[PDB]
Amino acid sequence: SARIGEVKRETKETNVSVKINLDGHGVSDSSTGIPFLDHMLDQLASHGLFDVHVRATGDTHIDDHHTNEDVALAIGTALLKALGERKGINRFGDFTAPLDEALIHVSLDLSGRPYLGYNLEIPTQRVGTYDTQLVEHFFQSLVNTSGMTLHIRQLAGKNSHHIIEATFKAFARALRQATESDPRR
Amino acid sequence: SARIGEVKRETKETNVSVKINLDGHGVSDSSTGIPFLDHMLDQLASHGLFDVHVRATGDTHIDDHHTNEDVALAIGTALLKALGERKGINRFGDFTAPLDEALIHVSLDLSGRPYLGYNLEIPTQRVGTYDTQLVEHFFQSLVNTSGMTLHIRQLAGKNSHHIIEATFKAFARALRQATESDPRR
Amino acid sequence: SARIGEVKRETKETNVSVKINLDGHGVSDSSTGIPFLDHMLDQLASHGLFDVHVRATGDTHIDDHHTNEDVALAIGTALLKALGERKGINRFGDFTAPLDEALIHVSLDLSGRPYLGYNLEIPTQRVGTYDTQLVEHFFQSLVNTSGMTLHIRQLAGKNSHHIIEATFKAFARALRQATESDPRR
Amino acid sequence: SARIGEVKRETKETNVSVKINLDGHGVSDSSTGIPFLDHMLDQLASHGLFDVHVRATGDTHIDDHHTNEDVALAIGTALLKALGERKGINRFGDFTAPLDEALIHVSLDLSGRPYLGYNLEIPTQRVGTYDTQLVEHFFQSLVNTSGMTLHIRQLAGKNSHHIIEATFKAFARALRQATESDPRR
Amino acid sequence: SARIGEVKRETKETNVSVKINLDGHGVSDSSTGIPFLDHMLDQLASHGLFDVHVRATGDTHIDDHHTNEDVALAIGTALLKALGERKGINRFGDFTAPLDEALIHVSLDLSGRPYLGYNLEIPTQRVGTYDTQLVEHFFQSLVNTSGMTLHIRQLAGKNSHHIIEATFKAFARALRQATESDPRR
Amino acid sequence: SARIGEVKRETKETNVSVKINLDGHGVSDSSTGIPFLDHMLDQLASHGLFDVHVRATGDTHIDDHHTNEDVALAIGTALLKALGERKGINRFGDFTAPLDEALIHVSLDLSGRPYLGYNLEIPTQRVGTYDTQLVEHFFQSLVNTSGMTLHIRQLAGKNSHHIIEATFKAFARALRQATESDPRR
Ligand SMILES: [Mn+2]
Ligand SMILES: [Mn+2]
Ligand SMILES: [Mn+2]
Ligand SMILES: [Mn+2]
Ligand SMILES: [Mn+2]
Ligand SMILES: [Mn+2]
Ligand SMILES: [Mn+2]
Ligand SMILES: [Mn+2]
Ligand SMILES: [Mn+2]
Ligand SMILES: [Mn+2]
Ligand SMILES: [Mn+2]
Ligand SMILES: [Mn+2]
Ligand SMILES: [Mn+2]
Ligand code: NA
Ligand code: NA
Ligand code: NA
Ligand code: NA
Ligand code: NA
Ligand code: NA
Repeated sequence: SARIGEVKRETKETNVSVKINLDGHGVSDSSTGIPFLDHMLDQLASHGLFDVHVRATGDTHIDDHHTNEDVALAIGTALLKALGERKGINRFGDFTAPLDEALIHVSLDLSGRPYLGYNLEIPTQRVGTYDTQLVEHFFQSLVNTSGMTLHIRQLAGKNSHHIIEATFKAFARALRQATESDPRR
Repeated sequence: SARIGEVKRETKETNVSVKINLDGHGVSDSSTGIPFLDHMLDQLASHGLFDVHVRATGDTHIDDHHTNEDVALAIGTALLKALGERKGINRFGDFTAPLDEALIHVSLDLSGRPYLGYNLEIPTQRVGTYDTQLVEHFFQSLVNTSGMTLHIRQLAGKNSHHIIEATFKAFARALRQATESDPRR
Repeated sequence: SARIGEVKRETKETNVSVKINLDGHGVSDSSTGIPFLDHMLDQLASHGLFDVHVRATGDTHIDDHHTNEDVALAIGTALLKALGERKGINRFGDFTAPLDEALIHVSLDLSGRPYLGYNLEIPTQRVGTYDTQLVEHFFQSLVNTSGMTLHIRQLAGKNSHHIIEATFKAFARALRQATESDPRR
Repeated sequence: SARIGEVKRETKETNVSVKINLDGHGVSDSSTGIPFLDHMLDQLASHGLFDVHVRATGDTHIDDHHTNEDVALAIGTALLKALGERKGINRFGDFTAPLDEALIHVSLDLSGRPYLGYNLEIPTQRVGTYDTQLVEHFFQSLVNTSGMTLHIRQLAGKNSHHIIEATFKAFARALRQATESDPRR
Repeated sequence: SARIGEVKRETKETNVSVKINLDGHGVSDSSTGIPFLDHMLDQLASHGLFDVHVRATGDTHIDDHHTNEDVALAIGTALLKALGERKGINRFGDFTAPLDEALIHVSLDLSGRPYLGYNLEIPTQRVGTYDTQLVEHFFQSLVNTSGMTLHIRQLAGKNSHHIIEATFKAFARALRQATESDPRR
Repeated sequence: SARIGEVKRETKETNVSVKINLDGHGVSDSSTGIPFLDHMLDQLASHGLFDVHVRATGDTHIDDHHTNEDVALAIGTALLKALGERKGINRFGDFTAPLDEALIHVSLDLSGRPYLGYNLEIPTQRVGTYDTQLVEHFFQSLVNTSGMTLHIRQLAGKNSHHIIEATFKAFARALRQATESDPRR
């Protein structure tokens, strides 16, 4: 039976609905009001073979910060719920993905202890309309509600969109690994 | 009886109305034409337990500078009027507020001698559409019309929205302390 | 009615029982198998006016690490439970406590978002038999389950016991402030 | 019943009489033969809400050193006497006070163990006729007879009169906090 | 017989009309499609007492560059035409203007030989939607068609809007002096 | 006819009377209890062609600080009063004055927004009995009550009396310029 986590979260600032299938086929269906984040969430589905359904509405006239954070928090919680008792899984994931000149190493453990190690150096302040400080906030928030240990290490990269997208490819692949069944467990 | 200060400031550039209640319940009612400043004025009301009413429009087609300044000047005057003869109050306020990784120490004295000490280092140029140079200008202008001695010291912080918002939290709580009754005066 | 949180948690490594009263009288009843940690828990009770009850049976023949961690995790959860809906509280706490030459500033927010900022430099590796690396882990683990934003800043200090104990005094006092009723809320 | 400490002390060099009320109304009555010190003692009364009565005569034809020291020693003893058994008090005090561009953080504990941490950098040698080295000596001597743990930290300042006066404001306010009743003890 | 210069110039990128009266009363009537430039041209009128009429229709969907340049070229030519044979004028101008923290020294000679000396350091990339690289280009183009020797020296300044606007105030006042009659010539 | 501003102000520390005529003939009538300040106020009258009447008494046995500050505050208020609506004036003033080896550039704007930029480096602590820190405090306090934008820049100088006196000559001549009628307004 497919492992599915669903979360509805309403704050003063944002309304968020998430549904994630750990055992999906890469179905991407994300609409957050933040086009660059939607693009990254599509990468998450396609490279992780998760089914990702996200809806958010919020106060983007202020900036994208509150929406970014609330989506990430909800996603972490959805992952936690989908994982259930975590029986018979690999638990650890490790992958290095390129995107042209960018190269990003992600290592993670579905440990129940939140930690983010992050060293990206994104050389521009905006990719499209997306504030590049929000990348770290997205992963930190996801970590805090999922309880995962996550290390994100930039090995190479110059183009901001390549650095971020390569990070999502590596994260998706590492998370696929961690959530898959270990054949000897 | 509640201490309420009301100010109309009209310049070539901006039309401003402010009403502040020092003895409020955190009623937030601010519309400046600058969404991020509206968000910070909400934080002022919420964290300081002030009632804050602001209406402004101006030449935002140029940039946010003139409106940001005229709003700040009028708030400073409003505070001055609300304080009246300052009988029986703490006068001094001192608070350090975190917001995640950010940590800001604000110390103030309702002295009648304007001074701004400010050392924030905001690492991005825009939060949403808000020019981060305007944060210092907001506090300088407020100080100049209120006659407040104000020091703002950045102890930690990386996210620009966090640093600015922690500053308003700390300022609001320090100002609440300073405007409150001293039980021995 | 007093705000009391109780946690019983057993792992492969440790068997822990914690009960904390936020509205206590400083009743101290901590026995962890780690004498220096018991001394610090006593400081928490006495300086915070919490009633603190801790029992732990752990694998200290290996080292104190698993016991220290499991105690801290359970305390964080106990605090979370005791706080309930967090209605009407100060929420923020800020205190700087000396102990002779040592001086430690603690600032915290009962935010629901875990974060530890810690900069202690403890110049010796052992205080009695207690590994001084475990101080940071204690606070990190406590933050992670309580969901608090916590900043610990060393302003002065040379004696390791003084540095660590001053940190617990300042923490206890900042947490007492945060958990107390705000008379205007 | 008001907590009052009285000291008479005669040395080869000076004759000093001190009376301090911890529970006063800011009555300032200091005549030491050192006008700048009188001015600082007035600040201590007004900002601390102590009643301060001081008389000293001595060998100021030599310099102000012996008088300054003997006044400080007597005040320390007077505080210790007034404190009595220290039942039910806050014991710790912490305050940061501005005076224009100056900003001074004082932290203290009524511990019974004397310690002075002092880092003021006063950039002129005389304020009026008062030797600026005597500021440190005043606080050191006070600490030695009171048994106080006292930390004085300069955060900002350029004007010598401002730096010293802000220190006395912050000290008076921290000391008031420490000597006041803790409502839960 | 006011000295009036008029230029109508159309390129494949822009269509521009400028009319300047050296002997004006500050009448400001500038619409370029670049709101910040219009604000600066208003400053030129107000502080210089020129009558300034500008209209431009340009390709601002690309960026403000071609419009900014073509407006500046046309203003330079209009000044040249207005000056005519330059009989009896001061010819040199020199003014230092503050705007809050900003302080800008402008020195010019209506010499017939184009030169721009410019050392502004504008610390942000955008003021509103206005690219701050365009300030130097405005003055360079103006110099090139007018044939003036112009030095712009930043003595102080932190806020980009203040730096640029002070530059325009100082330029306008220096140009007013240079274009005015020398009573002895 | 003549623009005259009068201010009487008494505090616990000082008693001050100021009368200034902006349209004077350099009548000098200053007695502050601080002989070097008297001499500088004489320079203000003679170089500015202001009529300057000042009387002050106060606690100079403590030091000259309170007197210096209260005189400057009163002067600033008196200038503000005398200026009235500020109709038809130059508003800006700019002058560089030598005194032997000293050279001081003063630039100011009668703007309504207080700002002091000050970089004097006065190499001795006392000129006669006058504490050289008081020069800066004089100008800061004057700016604060007058609402002027004032920049004081040391270009050269070694002798402390010369540096200070040149500053007052330049300030006086700049203020004369700013307060004089613009013949085209
Ligand atoms: Mn956030
Ligand atoms: Mn892409
Ligand atoms: Mn401005
Ligand atoms: Mn926010
Ligand atoms: Mn282990
Ligand atoms: Mn561990
Ligand atoms: Mn101990
Ligand atoms: Mn001695
Ligand atoms: Mn004083
Ligand atoms: Mn082009
Ligand atoms: Mn070009
Ligand atoms: Mn402007
Ligand atoms: Mn002062
Ligand atoms: Na398996
Ligand atoms: Na009161
Ligand atoms: Na409450
Ligand atoms: Na008590
Ligand atoms: Na002429
Ligand atoms: Na005029």
